[PDB]
Amino acid sequence: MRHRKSGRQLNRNSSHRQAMFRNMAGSLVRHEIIKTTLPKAKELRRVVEPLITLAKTDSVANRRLAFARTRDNEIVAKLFNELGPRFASRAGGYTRILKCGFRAGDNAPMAYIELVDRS
Amino acid sequence: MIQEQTMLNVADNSGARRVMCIKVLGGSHRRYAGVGDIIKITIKEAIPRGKVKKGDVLKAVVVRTKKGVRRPDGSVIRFDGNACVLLNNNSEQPIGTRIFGPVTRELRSEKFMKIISLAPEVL
Amino acid sequence: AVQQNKPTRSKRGMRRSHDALTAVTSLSVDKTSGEKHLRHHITADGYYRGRKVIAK
RNA sequence: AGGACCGAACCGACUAAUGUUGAAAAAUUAGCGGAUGACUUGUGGCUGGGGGUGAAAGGCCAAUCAAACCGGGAGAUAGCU
RNA sequence: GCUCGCCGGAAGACCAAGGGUUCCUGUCCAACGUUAAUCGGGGCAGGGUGAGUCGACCCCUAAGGCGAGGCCGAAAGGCG
RNA sequence: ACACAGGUGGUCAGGUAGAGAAUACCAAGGCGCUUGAGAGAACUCGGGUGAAGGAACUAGGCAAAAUGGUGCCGUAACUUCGGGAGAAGGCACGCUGAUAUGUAGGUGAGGUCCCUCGCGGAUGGAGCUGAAAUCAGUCGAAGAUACCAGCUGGCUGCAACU
RNA sequence: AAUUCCUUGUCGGGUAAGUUCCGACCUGCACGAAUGGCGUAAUGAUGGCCAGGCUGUCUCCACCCGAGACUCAGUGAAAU
RNA sequence: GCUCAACGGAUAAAAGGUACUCCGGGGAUAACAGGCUGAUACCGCCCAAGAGUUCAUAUCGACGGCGGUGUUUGGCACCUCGAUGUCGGCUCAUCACAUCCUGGGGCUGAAGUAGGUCCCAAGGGUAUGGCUGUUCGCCAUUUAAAGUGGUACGCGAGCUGGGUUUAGAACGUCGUGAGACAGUUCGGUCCCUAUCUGCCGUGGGCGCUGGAGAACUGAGGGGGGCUGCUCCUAGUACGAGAGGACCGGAGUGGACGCAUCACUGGUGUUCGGGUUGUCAUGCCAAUGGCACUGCCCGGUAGCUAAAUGCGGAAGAGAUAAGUGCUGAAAGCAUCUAAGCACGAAACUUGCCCCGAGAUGAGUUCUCCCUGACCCUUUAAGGGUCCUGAAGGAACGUUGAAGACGACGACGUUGAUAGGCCGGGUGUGUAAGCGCAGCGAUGCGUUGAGCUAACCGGUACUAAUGAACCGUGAGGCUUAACCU
Ligand SMILES: [Mg+2]
Ligand SMILES: [Mg+2]
Ligand SMILES: [Mg+2]
Ligand SMILES: [Mg+2]
Ligand SMILES: [Mg+2]
Ligand SMILES: [Mg+2]
Ligand SMILES: [Mg+2]
Ligand SMILES: [Mg+2]
Ligand SMILES: [Mg+2]
Ligand SMILES: [Mg+2]
Ligand SMILES: [Mg+2]
Ligand SMILES: [Mg+2]
Ligand SMILES: [Mg+2]
Ligand SMILES: [Mg+2]
Ligand SMILES: [Mg+2]
Ligand SMILES: [Mg+2]
Ligand SMILES: [Mg+2]
Ligand SMILES: [Mg+2]
Ligand SMILES: [Mg+2]
Ligand SMILES: [Mg+2]
Ligand SMILES: [Mg+2]
Ligand SMILES: [Mg+2]
Ligand SMILES: [Mg+2]
Ligand SMILES: [Mg+2]
Ligand SMILES: [Mg+2]
Ligand SMILES: [Mg+2]
Ligand SMILES: [Mg+2]
Ligand SMILES: [Mg+2]
Ligand SMILES: [Mg+2]
Ligand SMILES: [Mg+2]
Ligand SMILES: [Mg+2]
Ligand SMILES: [Mg+2]
Ligand SMILES: [Mg+2]
Ligand SMILES: [Mg+2]
Ligand SMILES: [Mg+2]
Ligand SMILES: [Mg+2]
Ligand SMILES: [Mg+2]
Ligand SMILES: [Mg+2]
Ligand SMILES: [Mg+2]
Ligand SMILES: [Mg+2]
Ligand SMILES: [Mg+2]
Ligand SMILES: [Mg+2]
Ligand SMILES: [Mg+2]
Ligand SMILES: [Mg+2]
Ligand SMILES: [Mg+2]
Ligand SMILES: [Mg+2]
Ligand SMILES: [Mg+2]
Ligand SMILES: [Mg+2]
Ligand SMILES: [Mg+2]
Ligand SMILES: [Mg+2]
Ligand SMILES: [Mg+2]
Ligand SMILES: [Mg+2]
Ligand SMILES: [Mg+2]
Ligand SMILES: [Mg+2]
Ligand SMILES: [Mg+2]
Ligand SMILES: [Mg+2]
Ligand SMILES: [Mg+2]
Ligand SMILES: [Mg+2]
Ligand SMILES: [Mg+2]
Ligand SMILES: [Mg+2]
Ligand SMILES: [Mg+2]
Ligand SMILES: [Mg+2]
Ligand SMILES: [Mg+2]
Ligand SMILES: [Mg+2]
Ligand SMILES: [Mg+2]
Ligand SMILES: [Mg+2]
Ligand SMILES: [Mg+2]
Ligand SMILES: [Mg+2]
Ligand SMILES: [Mg+2]
Ligand SMILES: [Mg+2]
Ligand SMILES: [Mg+2]
Ligand SMILES: [Mg+2]
Ligand SMILES: [Mg+2]
Ligand SMILES: [Mg+2]
Ligand SMILES: [Mg+2]
Ligand SMILES: [Mg+2]
Ligand SMILES: [Mg+2]
Ligand SMILES: [Mg+2]
Ligand SMILES: [Mg+2]
Ligand SMILES: [Mg+2]
Ligand SMILES: [Mg+2]
Ligand SMILES: [Mg+2]
Ligand SMILES: [Mg+2]
Ligand SMILES: [Mg+2]
Ligand SMILES: [Mg+2]
Ligand SMILES: [Mg+2]
Ligand SMILES: [Mg+2]
Ligand SMILES: [Mg+2]
Ligand SMILES: [Mg+2]
Ligand SMILES: [Mg+2]
Ligand SMILES: [Mg+2]
Ligand SMILES: [Mg+2]
Ligand SMILES: [Mg+2]
Ligand SMILES: [Mg+2]
Ligand SMILES: [Mg+2]
Ligand SMILES: [Mg+2]
Ligand SMILES: [Mg+2]
Ligand SMILES: [Mg+2]
Ligand SMILES: [Mg+2]
Ligand SMILES: [Mg+2]
Ligand SMILES: [Mg+2]
Ligand SMILES: [Mg+2]
Ligand SMILES: [Mg+2]
Ligand SMILES: [Mg+2]
Repeated sequence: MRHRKSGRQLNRNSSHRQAMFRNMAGSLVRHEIIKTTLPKAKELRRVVEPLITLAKTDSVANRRLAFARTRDNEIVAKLFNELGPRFASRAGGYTRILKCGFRAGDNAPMAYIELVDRS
Repeated sequence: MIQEQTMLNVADNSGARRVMCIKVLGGSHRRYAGVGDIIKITIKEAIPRGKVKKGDVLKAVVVRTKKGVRRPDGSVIRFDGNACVLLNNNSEQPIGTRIFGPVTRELRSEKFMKIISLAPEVL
Repeated sequence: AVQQNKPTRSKRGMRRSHDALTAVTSLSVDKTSGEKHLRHHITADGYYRGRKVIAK
């Protein structure tokens, strides 16, 4: 039973989930809006939004942490140079889920997850 | 937390080094025996010239467990091994004359006042 | 692990009694573009609760 | 030197689990035996059914063997269903 | 296209055997593909295999097959 | 019979570690296995860890768990004198420095000499490569740290053995 | 005893307790000398037994990781 | 002229094996189980010769007699041979009472303690090992006790496959032999995705007579019911002593059950760290990937037991066996016929849970709706327009609720979830820099850094304005009241 637990398994093992959210968090920082499934979009908030909160304090150590989470220097540069000062006053809630219907191949409930200050 | 087939060390100078519990007394289907509990045992290893002999069948009182015993504050006292003091079958008084290693306050009673008297340390 | 008599088409219809689909109750209407969409979903043109949430 | 030793390829198939309308008309997974020899393998050949072949289990002889397969006698015969 | 993961004495590369156009390009999505398919070893049309030295053929023989005469066997045929 | 976890002979053989064509991770190269998406019940499948006990389970330690490397020390009954035997049992093992700015060893250039003269013979040691050991130090709970990789002994039936 | 019916023979060992095992006894139902007798080092994916280590084998199960089972979408069997 | 003697004589002339097997058939016919029966078996009873110092009947009971049960060994061959899988174990059981324990009694050759025996009683309880395939049995040690049976010798579309009972092989034995042996020995494929009944759970529909939200009553059903030991009474009663109670009270256990996570722990592949090999991030440094989570070390929440709380009752009613009181029939006697009293873990209650589909569909409380007209076949009729309530449902955020439904929380007038902030907890002194050291490294900055599910906060993000379903005063018949 699943009393008081957290984190979605998403029919993957633990290393695949960590590598999928490492790719997907970098893809959300890169394009500022992506289209994924609704369970993966809700679980992505627990990855990207700690990275943006990490990016508010530009130290050398925090660059190394954000690189250890994402492993892409282009994402770490965009986190601390752009998304750091863009969200510097917001107390969390850096992103937005927009449910966009159903995928044609498998009836998966999709959603757009985007950053708040995009448009 | 002693059951059948459990080997125990021997805590007195009765002459045994290694005994095995064969029955936990005092109740049908009784699984375990903590400290202060009487167990029927057999002897698996002895000194060459002791009061007891290899293969004797007799009783014993458990005085130290590796599982440990709990105190009413919630604390627990664990030991590194399992130790028992041999008893007579009938009179159920200890056979050896000198108890080795510590014992606990759960052991003391009207039944085992002699063993805590001879123990070097009573926790 | 297998039947001994042929179940009737009456029993077949009674098993399918619960297999009916539920149509969508009411489509919500956007306040700006005026088009219909699922409640709490974005529209086909990219509106949601008035604002244009995504270009096309 | 070795029908020597340990151990991959390769050859085999001891045990368990799975599988048993299977992924598979005998396999997979984890172990296992042999592994310079009475070894193993490619290609081609030869032996034919009361016959072959057999380090012999009545084993094998095209998913078939106490007498293969196909066609014929043939609509064998059936005091049996 | 960028990441991620997997094989790497193979899940890479070259052949023989075997298959026989599955090759390449255009086009099509009914059926076939255990789903969708714009994709395909699917349909349709076109294109593609260039040798004095590679291989075969050829020269040579092994096991073995066939076997002039011959010998043997009712016939068929058997052996050489 | 299938776009089938099977079967199928030859050739090619990169790096790091390693005795190695084992095995781990990679290169060249090639793939993600032609249904997905959720959920995170029982139960089944394949695994991980477990208090205390440690074969009480069971037809039976079946299955699991454990052992596992190298060097050195050491090793019984019995015996066909080969064995048994890796018997059993134990110790050492990383990294850094020093010995020695890289040693022993390997390789072997210039230089010089000789020569029936060359793809020659000495000498010569530059340069390259490079174990192993001792001593000192230092880190961790743990130094054969992963993968990999013997459980061992006693009695006995049968069959010599492969 | 791979042979022994009676039989779990008796005695001894091992075990707290041993129809198995090991050593004896001989009363061999119904061993026996190349359908070989008795021994026997080494060898055995061989049979029985015992011990150490080891452990979810078990006392008595608990939790966790994945693949199914469950729900949705697509396709869509079978025995009877 | 035939012991053609199997004598109405198959030929002048004929034995075996098959577990290597095969075909046609049979429940016409065996093995398993059911059935019928009850000889046998088991359990009762009748008579009482005796035993019991005396004394048949405390306990036994010869010779014999009568039954019960269906329970063994059997009888029969009725079902099944176009298949009803079988010994033992395992895992679930369930019933009987001819009761093993605990409860209540009577008699005793019952001093007490402890027994014997019989009666009542089926509520609960009712070992673990050694050997053997074993059931059984013996043995070891327990326990209040280690009940006897039915259940296809319960249970293989739940498991096992040791035994039996295929093909291999061997011994002894039998046979000339092929082979055979309820003689032995080693080895030897256990299939099935559940349509119906059943059962465990969980929903949809409709009903309950206007609709809706709640709270209930309890018809009925289920759960539960075990017991040791010590102390006091009291070394009292009893007894020559040895010994040693009833009754009553208190404590502490075993087994079982329910709940829980505060403690002690387990797990904790989502947290932290160490470390091996290798690859990559240009390199150093620092990280990440892969190697079972690479291998370990710890560990949050959650779930958990081995952890710790709690439970079995007391009481009442009516009783069984039993014990009586008064009391006749029958001047006496007599527990019974009239009348009355006591009496057990059984029975009904008391405790816990489900529970109005309890169609006999109950009760209470609250809320909501107070429009017009047409119609002909005039009726519990049909339709139009207006109206859309209480509420519900859907959707969304979700949950210590959950397979799915369901259930619960929340939807801006908002802490439902995520984030964020702070705290806690865990891990154990990050990175960078500086210093010391030839260097590995050490030290300082520094209990640093990171920190999941936790705690307290916070609208930052997501929970939309709506629409949808549900209507518009609710039948007849009496009765009692109201004017
Ligand atoms: Mg939560
Ligand atoms: Mg899936
Ligand atoms: Mg991994
Ligand atoms: Mg039928
Ligand atoms: Mg249905
Ligand atoms: Mg060899
Ligand atoms: Mg073979
Ligand atoms: Mg294998
Ligand atoms: Mg080998
Ligand atoms: Mg045979
Ligand atoms: Mg064949
Ligand atoms: Mg033939
Ligand atoms: Mg024939
Ligand atoms: Mg004819
Ligand atoms: Mg015919
Ligand atoms: Mg074609
Ligand atoms: Mg092509
Ligand atoms: Mg094409
Ligand atoms: Mg189409
Ligand atoms: Mg298709
Ligand atoms: Mg084509
Ligand atoms: Mg050529
Ligand atoms: Mg020739
Ligand atoms: Mg000719
Ligand atoms: Mg010829
Ligand atoms: Mg495929
Ligand atoms: Mg290599
Ligand atoms: Mg490899
Ligand atoms: Mg596939
Ligand atoms: Mg799971
Ligand atoms: Mg494990
Ligand atoms: Mg354990
Ligand atoms: Mg631990
Ligand atoms: Mg432990
Ligand atoms: Mg045992
Ligand atoms: Mg047992
Ligand atoms: Mg094993
Ligand atoms: Mg293992
Ligand atoms: Mg023997
Ligand atoms: Mg042999
Ligand atoms: Mg014999
Ligand atoms: Mg015998
Ligand atoms: Mg044993
Ligand atoms: Mg004996
Ligand atoms: Mg045994
Ligand atoms: Mg003997
Ligand atoms: Mg013989
Ligand atoms: Mg002879
Ligand atoms: Mg012989
Ligand atoms: Mg479906
Ligand atoms: Mg006759
Ligand atoms: Mg006659
Ligand atoms: Mg037949
Ligand atoms: Mg019949
Ligand atoms: Mg019968
Ligand atoms: Mg009779
Ligand atoms: Mg008398
Ligand atoms: Mg009598
Ligand atoms: Mg009699
Ligand atoms: Mg019967
Ligand atoms: Mg009868
Ligand atoms: Mg019968
Ligand atoms: Mg008859
Ligand atoms: Mg029947
Ligand atoms: Mg039959
Ligand atoms: Mg039938
Ligand atoms: Mg009775
Ligand atoms: Mg009595
Ligand atoms: Mg009952
Ligand atoms: Mg009962
Ligand atoms: Mg009852
Ligand atoms: Mg009751
Ligand atoms: Mg027993
Ligand atoms: Mg019976
Ligand atoms: Mg049965
Ligand atoms: Mg029974
Ligand atoms: Mg059975
Ligand atoms: Mg068997
Ligand atoms: Mg045989
Ligand atoms: Mg037989
Ligand atoms: Mg309902
Ligand atoms: Mg009741
Ligand atoms: Mg009681
Ligand atoms: Mg807890
Ligand atoms: Mg807590
Ligand atoms: Mg802990
Ligand atoms: Mg752990
Ligand atoms: Mg915990
Ligand atoms: Mg690494
Ligand atoms: Mg580095
Ligand atoms: Mg990689
Ligand atoms: Mg790899
Ligand atoms: Mg009562
Ligand atoms: Mg009177
Ligand atoms: Mg009277
Ligand atoms: Mg009364
Ligand atoms: Mg507020
Ligand atoms: Mg929140
Ligand atoms: Mg914090
Ligand atoms: Mg702390
Ligand atoms: Mg620092
Ligand atoms: Mg670190
Ligand atoms: Mg800290
Ligand atoms: Mg909170």
